Amino acid sequence: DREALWSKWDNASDSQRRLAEKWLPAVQAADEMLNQGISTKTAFATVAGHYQVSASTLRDKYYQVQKFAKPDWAAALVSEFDEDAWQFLIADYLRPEKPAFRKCYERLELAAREHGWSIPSRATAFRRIQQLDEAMVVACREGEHALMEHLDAMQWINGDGYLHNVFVRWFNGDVIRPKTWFWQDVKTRKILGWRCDVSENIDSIRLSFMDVVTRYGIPEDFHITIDNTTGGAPNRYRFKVKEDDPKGLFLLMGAKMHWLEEYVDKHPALAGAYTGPNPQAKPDNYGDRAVDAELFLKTLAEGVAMFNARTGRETEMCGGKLSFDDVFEREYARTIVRKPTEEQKRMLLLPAEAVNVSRKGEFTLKVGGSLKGAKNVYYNLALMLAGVKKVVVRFDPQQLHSTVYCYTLDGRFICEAECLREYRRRQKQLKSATKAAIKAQKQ
Amino acid sequence: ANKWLTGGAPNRYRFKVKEDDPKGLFLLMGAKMHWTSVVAGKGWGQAKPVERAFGVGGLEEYVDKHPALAGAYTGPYGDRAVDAELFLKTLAEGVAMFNARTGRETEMCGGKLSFDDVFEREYARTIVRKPTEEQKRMLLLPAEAVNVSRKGEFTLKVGGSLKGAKNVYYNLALMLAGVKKVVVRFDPQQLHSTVYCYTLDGRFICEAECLAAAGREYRRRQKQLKSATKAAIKAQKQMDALEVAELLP
DNA sequence: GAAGCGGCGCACGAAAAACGCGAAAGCGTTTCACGATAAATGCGAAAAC
Repeated sequence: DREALWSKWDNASDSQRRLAEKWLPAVQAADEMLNQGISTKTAFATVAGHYQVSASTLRDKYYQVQKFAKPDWAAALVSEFDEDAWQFLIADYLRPEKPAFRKCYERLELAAREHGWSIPSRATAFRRIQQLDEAMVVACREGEHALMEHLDAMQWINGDGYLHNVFVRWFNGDVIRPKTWFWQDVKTRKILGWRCDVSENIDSIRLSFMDVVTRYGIPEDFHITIDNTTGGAPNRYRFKVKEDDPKGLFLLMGAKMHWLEEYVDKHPALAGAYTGPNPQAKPDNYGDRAVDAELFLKTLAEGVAMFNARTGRETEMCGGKLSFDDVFEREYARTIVRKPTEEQKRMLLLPAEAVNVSRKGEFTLKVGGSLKGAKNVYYNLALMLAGVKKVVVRFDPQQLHSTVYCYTLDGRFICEAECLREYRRRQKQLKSATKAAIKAQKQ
Repeated sequence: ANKWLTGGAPNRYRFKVKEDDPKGLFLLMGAKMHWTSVVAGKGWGQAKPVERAFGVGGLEEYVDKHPALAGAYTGPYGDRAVDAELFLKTLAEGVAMFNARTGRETEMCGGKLSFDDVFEREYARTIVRKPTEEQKRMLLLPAEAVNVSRKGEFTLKVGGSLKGAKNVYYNLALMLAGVKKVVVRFDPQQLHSTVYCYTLDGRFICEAECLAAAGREYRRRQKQLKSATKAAIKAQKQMDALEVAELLP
């Protein structure tokens, strides 16, 4: 078997291979002289004469390589210690603690002393630690497991969210860190739409999508991706909105569902609000520094515009020359899209949590929050004329004073109905009664 | 053959190629090299044939003058130059046709057979040996040492005479043992698929592969996730249990 | 303002492949003997001219 021999040739150093290379023409030339029947003496004297080599060495090596085939002649020319201590050390390093090697080793020395174990050299120990596995380190921290056709413009869009590090004073006066959801065209990388709000919830996604399909339309083959590899909650309209299934609406749009920090967060105008990744940051300065919602949102819109308009984008489509806007304007004109009807757009208007319907076929929504306070009562004959107890109300905040649309709890449209700080005081009082009691318990 | 006896620029492939010495390699394969038209001590005649048509020149009829390349043929344009793939296909077919051509007037063919016929006949009457993997890999060109990341991947920036691309290669043996730098052996024609990694002192380590769609790729993704979680528990239990049982204090 | 852990480079020593000197055995071609047989030469006698 020439496998072990050739692996020995292979594993040899460059210097060793060079040595074999140097020794090969001398052995081969020698073979020629003997074939001619030249005296061994004259042949070796001649080779040792022309080539600087010991005649005896050449002779000996020739006989050694004689038994080997000629193509392989080159390849021819080329810790006992206590397992308990070793196990103890390995056991120690693999702990999530992951102590320093030299110190863990010293501890091991103490244990070895107590048990009388014969330990190997620190260098040997660590060497063997390297020899263990890439997987073992992960075994200690569970780390690696945490890592592990033609596309038209508008054909495939990706949705992503972003939590801002900038403090903004919102429309309701509260100072918060806004969260914005963005829709991006996968091919051209152009941002097609966005919506910003006080927290992460479906509304910003839904409405940014609405912005995207209203502005650019709905393609005939529509793919949407949100990599997850429901929001709702009370009551910005004083009535709760909403536990639903957005999923159905997306599938209905004819969409197949799949599962700037420099421009916004780092813009000069917000410098008092953005703190930066500062581990130590004084909280005493910031209540005054929080920027206005209008300024933040304007800076955001301009940041998006500048991100899209930025040339020198290194992508296939831009070829290091054009901007996302250029390639989007170019490719969008080569795709076939359809505009959404008024009805479709209205079906996307916001869902209110189920309200009770009386025997008379009327129900109530207590309007408030960002809208003018009022207790709206809606009515229709179809509500009293068939089976219903609870009903989901779909509405446009701007049209609450006139027409809403009632749906059954399972989603079937029934008919439309015509129209015939509050809880924050409790929230604040609760806050004070917390803080005072908390300080009193701390002391 | 003077110009053929000289290696081009070490960066003709963009990334640097290590300089070596071919004569030794030929001699090592068990080949006796000659630089003249005859073999001394043998009555075998000359290397080059007297009939031009029986030699390399005989291919000009099949290649350079083939109808598909006629527009780019200049004889012994920026719009006319033909594609590399078309030229090389025409070349391969020209070689195939040159070899398969019957009526060859040589002793062996006797005015009847083709070069292919007589070669198939005589080759079966000769004693040859197949080359082992080491021999075959040693003829590949050597690239200067490239860095290997913790993930066991390294990069080669393809360019020069080859189509530009930034090739990234990978293997598990690279992350699984001791290595920082590695020498890459390759065939320019096979850079897009398989290369062979050697240690800086010349030891072969392993070979590396160049790294509706999203879903099948997803299948292979998970399929490769589970085996990684599999070899995790395997390498665990052998060096674990009793050790972990002793650690308690 | 201070110190420790990690990583890398230099030296020692020892075992395993090695090198130069031989040397004998394997082995081929040659060796010498020794002896016996023929055959080539020695002598004489008898017949022949």
